Amino acid sequence: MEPTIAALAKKYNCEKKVCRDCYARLPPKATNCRKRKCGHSNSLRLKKKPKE
Amino acid sequence: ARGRGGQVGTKAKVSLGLPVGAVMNCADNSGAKNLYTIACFGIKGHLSKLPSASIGDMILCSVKKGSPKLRKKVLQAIVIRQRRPWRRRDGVFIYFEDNAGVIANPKGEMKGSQITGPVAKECADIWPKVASNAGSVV
Amino acid sequence: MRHLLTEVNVPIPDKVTITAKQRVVEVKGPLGTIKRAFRYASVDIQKPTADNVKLQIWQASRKERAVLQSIASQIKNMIRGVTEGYKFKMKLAFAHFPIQEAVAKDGSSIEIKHFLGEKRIRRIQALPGVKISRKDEEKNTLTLQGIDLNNVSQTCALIHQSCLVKEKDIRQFLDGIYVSDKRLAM
Amino acid sequence: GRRPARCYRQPKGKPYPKSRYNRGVPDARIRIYDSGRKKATVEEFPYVVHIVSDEKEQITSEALEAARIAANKNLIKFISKDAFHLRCRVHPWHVLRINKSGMRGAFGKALGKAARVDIGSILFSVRVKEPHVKYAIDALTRAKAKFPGRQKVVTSQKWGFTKLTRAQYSRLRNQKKLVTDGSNVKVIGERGPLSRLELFR
RNA sequence: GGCUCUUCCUAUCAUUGUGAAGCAGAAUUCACAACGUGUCGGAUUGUUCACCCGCUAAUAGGGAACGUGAGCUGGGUUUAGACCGUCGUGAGACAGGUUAGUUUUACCCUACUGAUGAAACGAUGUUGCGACAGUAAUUUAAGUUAGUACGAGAGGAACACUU
RNA sequence: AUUUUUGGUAAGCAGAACUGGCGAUGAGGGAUGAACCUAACGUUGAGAUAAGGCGCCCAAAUGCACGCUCAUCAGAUACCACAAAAGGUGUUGGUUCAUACGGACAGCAGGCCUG
Ligand SMILES: [Mg+2]
Ligand SMILES: [Mg+2]
Ligand SMILES: [Mg+2]
Ligand SMILES: [Mg+2]
Ligand SMILES: [Mg+2]
Ligand SMILES: [Mg+2]
Ligand SMILES: [Mg+2]
Ligand SMILES: [Mg+2]
Ligand SMILES: [Mg+2]
Ligand SMILES: [Mg+2]
Ligand SMILES: [Mg+2]
Ligand SMILES: [Mg+2]
Ligand SMILES: [Mg+2]
Ligand SMILES: [Mg+2]
Ligand SMILES: [Mg+2]
Ligand SMILES: [Mg+2]
Ligand SMILES: [Mg+2]
Ligand SMILES: [Mg+2]
Ligand SMILES: [Mg+2]
Ligand SMILES: [Mg+2]
Ligand SMILES: [Mg+2]
Ligand SMILES: [Mg+2]
Ligand SMILES: [Mg+2]
Ligand SMILES: [Mg+2]
Ligand SMILES: [Mg+2]
Ligand SMILES: [Mg+2]
Ligand SMILES: [Mg+2]
Ligand SMILES: [Zn+2]
Repeated sequence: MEPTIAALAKKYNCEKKVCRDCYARLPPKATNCRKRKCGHSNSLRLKKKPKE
Repeated sequence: ARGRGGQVGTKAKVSLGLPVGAVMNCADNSGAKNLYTIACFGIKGHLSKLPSASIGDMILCSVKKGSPKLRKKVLQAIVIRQRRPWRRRDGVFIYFEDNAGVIANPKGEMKGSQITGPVAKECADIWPKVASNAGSVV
Repeated sequence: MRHLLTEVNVPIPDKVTITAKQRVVEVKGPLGTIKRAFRYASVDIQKPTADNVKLQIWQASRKERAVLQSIASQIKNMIRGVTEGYKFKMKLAFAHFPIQEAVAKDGSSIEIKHFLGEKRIRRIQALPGVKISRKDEEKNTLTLQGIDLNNVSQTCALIHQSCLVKEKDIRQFLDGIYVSDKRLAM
Repeated sequence: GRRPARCYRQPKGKPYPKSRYNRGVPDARIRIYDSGRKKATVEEFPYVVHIVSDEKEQITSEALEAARIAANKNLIKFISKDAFHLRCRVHPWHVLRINKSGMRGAFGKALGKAARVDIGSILFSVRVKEPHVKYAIDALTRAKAKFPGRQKVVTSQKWGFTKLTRAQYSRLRNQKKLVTDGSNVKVIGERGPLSRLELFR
């Protein structure tokens, strides 16, 4: 409802990055993981975007 | 497709009188005379504690004496009368002189029309179809 | 290796007055007075001149060096904070169930009801120096104003977070109260 | 199942070739040591990338074919078959055994073949043009992962699979001192009987 | 081997709080902090295992001299009786079936469970403090939320409140 | 046991070679302990040592100077009580190629360029 707002929510929710190792959601456009378990691992992916 | 789905509320506390293996009369005209008690629903026990049913419970049973179409299968039944004295909010303890049950489908429907003998109060609130088929309800 | 001297320079503009005693910083401007305690760092906070404030750290290691610029920036925030305040706007976002809101007159507390149709009552008490407001024209928004950046941003936070949706796909639901506008000057 | 490579890793034995003392030693899963365009001229593929085993160990033939197939698919897809000559320098000569009542005598039947590698022995060699050097370096590295422990990747300043330094190679180009067979180059000395030298044709 | 009982492990079956999804909902899958609590009733089998019938939040995998015979039990295994089969000329033999076949001792030390209890800064009561030790509650269902959100439909939640 | 060795996936496994040693052997050091390190023993005092130590248990430096390290799983050393492939924008060195007031990197700008 209200795409003006959906924008907002989606930027708070779908717009992050995920750690291929500890699973944490890191800020988008970020290089490293902030969680100790993996030693800040390189490999990250985009949190899977919703459907159309 | 199983369970007790057609139960209308909470069943009151009754002293459990029918452990597993218990054989009780079958008061419906289904054509089965008796019910051999296999399990009782909603029970997780202690070590070697026999599963027990009482008035109002829904058991899982088989038919030992009756129409050959009925025996040899696993059916569900609902306990009506029990001989194990239980106690009611007035402090009086009651019992019937037989242990009786009625074969029912998991939805709470009876297979049959007439129910022989009285049905205990504690069974009615829980099972409205059973209650519908009661001649008397104590 | 270990760094000799590192400094950072904080400007002080019209109508601002600053006090450094034993690492305890005070900043008084038109809008009020804010104080913060830096006792945790070994840094030198130099007596402020109405022009400037000089921060120095001696014989430092890479980790220590960062504390400087960060204490500094915090000061920047105290200053800018007492000049033009800080205002945030939080858009209140719901798909089906309208989020119902009751904010007190102090502006010190918020009640949120009917979130995702939940029957629960949300209670959020705003931090000191923070005022919450909603007007008729706000079009489903909240406004948090105050002098101290932290208390305001944090109040926004506590609000946004109280409403996090749970045990369902977060990308479809998206109900919540989110910050639309940050670091506004009034 | 096949025994874990960590069993035969260290070379504890004296070398057990397939010999007239060896009956019923099986084959080795790596049958082909050359991939790519094998027909190329020293002129066509100037630069070499080598996988050099840094460790002293026994690599299983199966492991070889593994690393090889890998490096091949990588190279063929990412550049072109035309653009790389891939050669496996090492061969799996050594025969492992496996002892399959009690210990009465333990001498085993033949399990499989391995290549005995020593520190600094070149495992793989690829020759390519400059634009492709990286890609080679890339796939080789990947094949290093099909391998026991440590191996390293290197770029040689010599010419293709030749023994000449690109400088010597170029000078000898200029002076018409070079003769070309495939990956090989021949150099011409003053020691030759004159019935050979081109001039007395 | 089972019965009985206690404790430990975590490579967590369930329960708590979360991250991830080819997560719409429901269900499910991958991962994290994590055993704190729980992990059941019967067919056949001496059984460990296995297979089935069931209930369940779940019916997790393990350790402790393959935990536990001066705790039982003695079905199995492995003396001496005896049947069959196969082997041996035979006496006899089976890593093959059958059937009958003993289960001893604690009053010692420790250990644990409980129970009295001498004696220093005088004796003897009464009322207290509290070091330390042990700790305990865990789940489930119903009403309501609600035929609701989500979803084309089929289907189908949750928090609060109450019992 | 050192070194060398064969069978074996391997073993505190099974075999061999040279020199020792342990058995047959105590003393100090490896907390501990047959075969390690020093060192070989009559009774006794002094002195200076080896191996190993000198914050306390413990004799003797909380000595004097360097470099490096913060662990919500630090580390603490021969034989010795195990760790690998693989990873880190933690921190410090070094290697090889690069930029910069003929104004760089980055950010904000603005129309590849420009403030
Ligand atoms: Mg990793
Ligand atoms: Mg019977
Ligand atoms: Mg039992
Ligand atoms: Mg989740
Ligand atoms: Mg779901
Ligand atoms: Mg775990
Ligand atoms: Mg897995
Ligand atoms: Mg049983
Ligand atoms: Mg045992
Ligand atoms: Mg016998
Ligand atoms: Mg015969
Ligand atoms: Mg026999
Ligand atoms: Mg005695
Ligand atoms: Mg005692
Ligand atoms: Mg007294
Ligand atoms: Mg007293
Ligand atoms: Mg007292
Ligand atoms: Mg305590
Ligand atoms: Mg409910
Ligand atoms: Mg030597
Ligand atoms: Mg030996
Ligand atoms: Mg020697
Ligand atoms: Mg010697
Ligand atoms: Mg002897
Ligand atoms: Mg000696
Ligand atoms: Mg002396
Ligand atoms: Mg000191
Ligand atoms: Zn991570």
